Amino acid sequence: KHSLPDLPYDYGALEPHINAQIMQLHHSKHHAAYVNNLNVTEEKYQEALAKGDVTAQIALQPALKFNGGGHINHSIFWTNLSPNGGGEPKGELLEAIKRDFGSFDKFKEKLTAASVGVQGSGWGWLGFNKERGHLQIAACPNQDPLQGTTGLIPLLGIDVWDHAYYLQYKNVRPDYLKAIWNVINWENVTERYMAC
Amino acid sequence: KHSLPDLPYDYGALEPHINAQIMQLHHSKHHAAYVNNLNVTEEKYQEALAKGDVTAQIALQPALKFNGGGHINHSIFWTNLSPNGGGEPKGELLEAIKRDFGSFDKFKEKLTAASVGVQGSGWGWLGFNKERGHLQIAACPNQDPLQGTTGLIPLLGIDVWDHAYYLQYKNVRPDYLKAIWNVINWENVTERYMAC
Amino acid sequence: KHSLPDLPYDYGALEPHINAQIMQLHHSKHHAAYVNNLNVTEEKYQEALAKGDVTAQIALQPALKFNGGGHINHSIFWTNLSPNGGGEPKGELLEAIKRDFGSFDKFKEKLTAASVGVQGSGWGWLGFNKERGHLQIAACPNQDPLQGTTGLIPLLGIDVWDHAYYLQYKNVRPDYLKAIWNVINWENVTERYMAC
Amino acid sequence: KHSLPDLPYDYGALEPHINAQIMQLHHSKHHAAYVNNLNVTEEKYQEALAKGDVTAQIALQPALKFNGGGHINHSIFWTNLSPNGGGEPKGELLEAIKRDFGSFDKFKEKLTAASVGVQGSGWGWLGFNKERGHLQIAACPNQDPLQGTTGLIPLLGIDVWDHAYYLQYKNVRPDYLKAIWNVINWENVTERYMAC
Ligand SMILES: [Mn+2]
Ligand SMILES: [Mn+2]
Ligand SMILES: [Mn+2]
Ligand SMILES: [Mn+2]
Repeated sequence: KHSLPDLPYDYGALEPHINAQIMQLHHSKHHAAYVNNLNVTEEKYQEALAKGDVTAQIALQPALKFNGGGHINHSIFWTNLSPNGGGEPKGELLEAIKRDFGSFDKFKEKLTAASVGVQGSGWGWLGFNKERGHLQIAACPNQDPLQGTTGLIPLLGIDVWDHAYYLQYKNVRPDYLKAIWNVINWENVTERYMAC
Repeated sequence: KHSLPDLPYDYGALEPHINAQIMQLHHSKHHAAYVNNLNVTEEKYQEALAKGDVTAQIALQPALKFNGGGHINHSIFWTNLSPNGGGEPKGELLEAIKRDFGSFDKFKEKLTAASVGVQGSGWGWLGFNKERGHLQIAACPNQDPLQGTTGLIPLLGIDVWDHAYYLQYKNVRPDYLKAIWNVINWENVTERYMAC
Repeated sequence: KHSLPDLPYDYGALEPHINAQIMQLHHSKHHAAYVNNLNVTEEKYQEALAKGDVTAQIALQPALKFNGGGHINHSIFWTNLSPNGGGEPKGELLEAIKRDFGSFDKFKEKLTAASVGVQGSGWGWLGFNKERGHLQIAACPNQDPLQGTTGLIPLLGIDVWDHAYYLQYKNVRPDYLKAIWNVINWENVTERYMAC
Repeated sequence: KHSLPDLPYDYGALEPHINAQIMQLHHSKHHAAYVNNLNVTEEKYQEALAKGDVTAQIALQPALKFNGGGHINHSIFWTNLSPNGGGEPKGELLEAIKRDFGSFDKFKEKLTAASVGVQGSGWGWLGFNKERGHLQIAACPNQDPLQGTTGLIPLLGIDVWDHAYYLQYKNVRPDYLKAIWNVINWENVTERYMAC
């Protein structure tokens, strides 16, 4: 059984960068739905698997990836943000960024370009490539999780689904990206990085 | 050269079903961007084609489909709505619907299910299948146009991208679908149907 | 657990339309591989599912659909062929065909066109639309199974992967299609149809 | 206008690694088809573009990518092979390889794994990442060209469509991969690399 994780702060904690209304809808409505739908889908899949019903297993793939991915992506997202975030990262994460992207500002531009360039709904990802041993930026459509579809280990995710910024920034996705840098929890990104 | 078409009514004409703010953003910002980006992309494609640069032609495919599709989809959408719409269609369109879906209410359920079931951004379409000679419902991802990708002739389109309802209905997509039936321009759908 | 099904005839029973070498490789090598990889994939999915590992489940989807689909498609294919097949169908099936495609000739023309037009590897399908209650033609890429991805019930499948004809007909897919009509088991197709 | 390129050697020059029959069919039949269909598709796209027909342009995308990609991929492939090829690369290329993949052996191991793992028809590519300045391995489905869809610059391509080996190696793709290393034109690969 999967559960909706509690937010590490108060819905209004990210203001004025991300207003309380968005945080509340995004977490208590959108994320909750994914978790609920995921549990329903997993139960159906278990039955199909027990019966060896391959057709049913393949028919359920879209619902599982969408809801399972929705749950995974958001759980990481909440930990990537903090009312005490912002600024730049330090330690070896910082040097990894300089080494792989040239500079922190260059990295920001790269991830911002990837995020803003998503057609429709999606996510912009900084991830870690275990095979090559370096940082890598990637964009994923809809709710397709980073690791499950690309193999990259997620470090920092940026949700560019409209439900993440439209109420406040409307059609100006770049304004949203500009504001989010102020609440990035770099200690969390560093932990995730040191883990892999 | 492609142009942003004028709306056949006043931004506030669809209230209280679709508020003026959404209509204004959707038309003057979102649709305008698609048209502008389409013209820029078409010009690049013409140059690539003149030079026989196949790589450049393939690299531009996503931008052309997204913006070209955005322009096509919305141009039809505006004509599908009307402050004097609502109710049910009459004439042979109505009997085609009864014949292919059983009843008008059944048709509404079918198209509503298709529209609400879109994962991420997309469109719900009632179209005409010229090969088989009957009505057909289809859902398209993001801005993928109906005819260009499926061959079906579009009759009525329902935009389920968040920029079409979120400001007003938030995460409750079903409430939006419920309201839109009140402003469907059936005379336009009938014209499109009689044309094919 | 899934098993490679035994054939209702010997490998050379369909000559000269489809030679023995192709039948032997297709069944003992290609289908066998799918069955083996499918068993391994379900095994892993069972472990991932028991541990609630959503990432692992999503990572396994491509393999499950490809090998699971391979097993489903070929299992049906073998029954669709017969050393004493060929000719035309009779009864309700022949009636449904004339009604949905005009005539047996047009149906054949349509299925052939759908099969030859597949870009790369895939399958051409005559299917049954349970929702609309009519016959329908569809093409699927690689091993994507008909019912699992489109909802249509499979009645007759034409494998257009190179391993189904290349040794005998080389690049001339049209010659392959022309020949296969001589070994279609209409009795089995009729059976599948009546079950709808 | 696009033309079928003449080969720098005769069809049987690569034996016994790749037999003459395969080379003849692959070049005079498969590549020829792509070139012919590509010319027809560009012709139609030019008409659609002049009339501002966005629907037609989008409908033509699948054909342009498939045949255009087919032409691009095979044109490069022929230059990647040589009757006096084989062995290992030298100079900067060999340096870059060891640096990005540990050693020539690991690189070979990686490219082989990527090529054999392709589900259905496709290509395994050694490419150059102009943005990151390092070598990269990638696999592409059907005829999707490397640069047009991933941005990577192609250096070496391995065609894993059945029409490239089936007549000789049947279902044993690994045997095909093992053999092709004996006819790789490292001189041409080095040339493409130095051009970056
Ligand atoms: Mn979200
Ligand atoms: Mn819209
Ligand atoms: Mn097969
Ligand atoms: Mn080839």
